[PDB]
Amino acid sequence: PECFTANGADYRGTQNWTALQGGKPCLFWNETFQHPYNTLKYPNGEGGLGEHNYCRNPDGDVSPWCYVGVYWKYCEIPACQMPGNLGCYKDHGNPPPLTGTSKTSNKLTIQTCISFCRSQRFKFAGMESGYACFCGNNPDYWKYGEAASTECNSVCFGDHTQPCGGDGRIILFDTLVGACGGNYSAMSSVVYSPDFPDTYATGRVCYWTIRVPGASHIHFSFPLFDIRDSADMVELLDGYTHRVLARFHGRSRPPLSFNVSLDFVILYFFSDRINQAQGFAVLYQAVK
Amino acid sequence: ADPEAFLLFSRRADIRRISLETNNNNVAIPLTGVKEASALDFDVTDNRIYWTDISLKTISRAFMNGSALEHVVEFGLDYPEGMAVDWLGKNLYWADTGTNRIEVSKLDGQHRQVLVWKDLDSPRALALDPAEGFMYWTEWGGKPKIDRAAMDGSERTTLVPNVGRANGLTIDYAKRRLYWTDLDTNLIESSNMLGLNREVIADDLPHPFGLTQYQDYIYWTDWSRRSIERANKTSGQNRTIIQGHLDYVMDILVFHSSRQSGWNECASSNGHCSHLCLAVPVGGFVCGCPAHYSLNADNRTCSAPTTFLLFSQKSAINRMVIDEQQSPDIILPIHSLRNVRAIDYDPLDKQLYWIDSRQNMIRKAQEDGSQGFTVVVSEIQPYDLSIDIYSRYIYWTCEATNVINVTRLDGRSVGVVLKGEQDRPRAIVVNPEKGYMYFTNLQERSPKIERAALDGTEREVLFFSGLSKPIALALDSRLGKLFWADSDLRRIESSDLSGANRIVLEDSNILQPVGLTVFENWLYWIDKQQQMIEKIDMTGREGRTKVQARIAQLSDIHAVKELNLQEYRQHPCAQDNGGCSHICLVKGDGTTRCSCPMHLVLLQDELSCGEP
Amino acid sequence: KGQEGSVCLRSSDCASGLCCARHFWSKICKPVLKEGQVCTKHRRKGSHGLEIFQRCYCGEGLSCRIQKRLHTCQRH
Ligand SMILES: [Ca+2]
Repeated sequence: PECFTANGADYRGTQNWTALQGGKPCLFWNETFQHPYNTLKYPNGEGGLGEHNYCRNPDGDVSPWCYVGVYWKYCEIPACQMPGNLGCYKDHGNPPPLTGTSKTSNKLTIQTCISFCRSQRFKFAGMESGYACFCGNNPDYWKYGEAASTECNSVCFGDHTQPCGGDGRIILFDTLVGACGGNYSAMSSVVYSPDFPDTYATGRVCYWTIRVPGASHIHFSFPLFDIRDSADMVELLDGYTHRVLARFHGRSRPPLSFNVSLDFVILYFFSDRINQAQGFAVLYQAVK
Repeated sequence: ADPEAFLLFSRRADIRRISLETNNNNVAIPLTGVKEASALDFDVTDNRIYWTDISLKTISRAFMNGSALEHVVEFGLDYPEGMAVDWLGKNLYWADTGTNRIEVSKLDGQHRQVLVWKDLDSPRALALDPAEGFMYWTEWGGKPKIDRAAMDGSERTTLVPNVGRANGLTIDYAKRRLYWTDLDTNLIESSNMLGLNREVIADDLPHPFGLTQYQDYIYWTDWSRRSIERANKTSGQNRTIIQGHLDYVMDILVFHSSRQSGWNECASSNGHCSHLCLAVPVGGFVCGCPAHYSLNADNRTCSAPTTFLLFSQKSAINRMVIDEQQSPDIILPIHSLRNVRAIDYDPLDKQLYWIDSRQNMIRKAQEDGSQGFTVVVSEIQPYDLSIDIYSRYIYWTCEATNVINVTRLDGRSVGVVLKGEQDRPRAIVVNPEKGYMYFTNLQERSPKIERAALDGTEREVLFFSGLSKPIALALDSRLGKLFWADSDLRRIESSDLSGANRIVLEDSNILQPVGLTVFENWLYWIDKQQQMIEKIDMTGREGRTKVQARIAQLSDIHAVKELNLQEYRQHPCAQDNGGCSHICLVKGDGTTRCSCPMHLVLLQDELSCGEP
Repeated sequence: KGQEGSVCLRSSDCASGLCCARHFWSKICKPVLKEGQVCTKHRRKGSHGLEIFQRCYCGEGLSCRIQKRLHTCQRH
């Protein structure tokens, strides 16, 4: 996966088309001087801009895009889909994809819908039209069919940097995403900060149990790591002994990746009472 | 005024004030229960601020200190996105995109009148000019435009057609120019007071929304940049951001005395007008009246609508007229209305009566809304009522005790006129001109319509077959016709007051009738599930006509004719109740008796009533 | 099902000649645009997200093209 954010802000891939089928070719960021975003405004490669025409998201909108009175289009990138984001699916009405429960909120985000569905004990959470949340334990949320991720690009009413479905189009999320704690038993999965994809709240103390019976070692990587303060810190603990393996805070970034020869690791997170940030996304990969 | 001009702006949950300086103090106005504030105006003379709430569906006001929080308008509003204060005449103008009406009332709220209703398609912003007597508004239809009219809703005309969704319409009174933001093209344009000499002030703006002006600057709000900015009004340069980090700023305004300057005849003694004083460009002003009221020949005083038709929903009682200009139906502003079941009107005192189904009481109030009074309370469960206008009584049916109980308008009870073990009176309509009453007796297995005298004597079953749910009754005293509607059988039938000549008027494309009333030579009725007011010609000249549609939860409908006071007093129970203590009956030969309820008996006076 | 002005979530909730578009911070059934009527066309990309007064799409066999500045529904 090339994205671990809700809107592909960290996308640095090689797709230079608005869609792989029936799309339009993107313009180069080093020759879009008519427009706001280009290489002259942003030297040092800020926001992933450079001498290329690959899709990017520098402005902080709901999805990656490129220039092409239509002078831009959203990029339908298959790889750019954050682990946890199960996909954009259709909603033809009665019954809905997720049948558990539902609410409406004028301050809705991806997390606030997830936190609502997690609070009612539902595994899946789905946002529609920017403001309508839906919850359920339904295995057939795909019943009406999968839609293109560009069709689920209506802004969340609380946060304009996030996608929250569309007109008869539901973006789904596993309720483990942004939960203050949880158990992980898959070969490979991602663990986000609390309240992701919103900014993590102050005074959080959350811990996630990664345990893969049979794994010789686990390959931890940090595709996203935006922790503000030194008092804020992400810790990896040995599951058996509870010994602190590593400490990562604002003034101590993690590597690209590192191996831990264990089948049982406890990721911890501690948030202070000063400043908030986007958070993190720890992709682990067990090896047998 | 000597205080410096300060900037007010609405922002969803709260309204805040700031100075003209960059990054100066920012304080919220201490208001309570504000959910979604949109439009914004003020009154410097009263030291008051006015705003519209699209979540509450209201137009409120309060002082700068936060005290005197009161809802000025809170009925018949869907999306009041535009609003403005007539400071000279002391009136409150507003525009509603959902209902498609430009309305006006006093600043406190009373005497509401619709100025523009025909040919409106979502009027958004609103800018008044009571010194000159013009009002200007932006329109967000299929073809958006900026129209102009006189402040009495006269002389309507399109000022600039070729424009997008214009917002923040504001008048530069010193140099005589109109300014507005455009949401489609994202620019601030300017033109003179006739919509010519059109110039673009600022084109390179991301999302300019709210707008106002003062001295030699324009102040606008931006959704993209999240800021309140200003610039030179003519040039569009000398640009400075006043405030930042402001999410979803709706409207912006300059609070100063020089903004509300000028003068007209309405500022002096309200132009001697009885209700409303409306400024005009040619002739100074003109005296307006409330909705439906007729302005008298003297061009000052008003009289309430002579003839009108009342129809009630679950949570409101409406009023409509039969005008050539299809004048729009209004919601009567009664605060006491929660769950109405039936309605009836007293044309002598001009007051509205209804049955609250939840609270179980017969309440009273005039069309204004004031002079509220409960006449019957508790067990008692009123179903339907019918007012004897001559004897000053209400004949109503109780679902609890199963009786036709009669009560005075003031409150005190007359007595029960009809009771039985197996009897269940439900629908009720009186005919005191002839001296009879008509009611649906829904007995178990066998429903039936019955006639009786107003004391409960001379009972007889008019119809006992071809019935299932006799739900609503209505009669015409002039032509001598009785009408009833059936819910289950899905039809409206008719006959004479005697019972002969039973004919089915309509029995197709009807689902659930719940009310009947006669207006001139037309039988108006209401359908709950279809959600339509429809009518048919009783003579049979003209066809079936649909009056209105999309009216949810229709309960009861009632026509009101103007009371002929001379012809009223020809009725012998009109004056002194015919000398009777309780019921005043009319004989077949036009002479009056005096009768009593069940529990009383007529005495040797043949007037008073005593117990057996 | 939903009438013009009634609260909706999806366009399926509304009637035949209506679509579900956002007004302020809730969606209501608005009518679909016919030939000649003004349609939405976003200049900036962020203005799509900031739009709280959404118009419906142009009808069957209509495209949101420029007038001959604003855009109107015109045939192909
Ligand atoms: Ca913190």
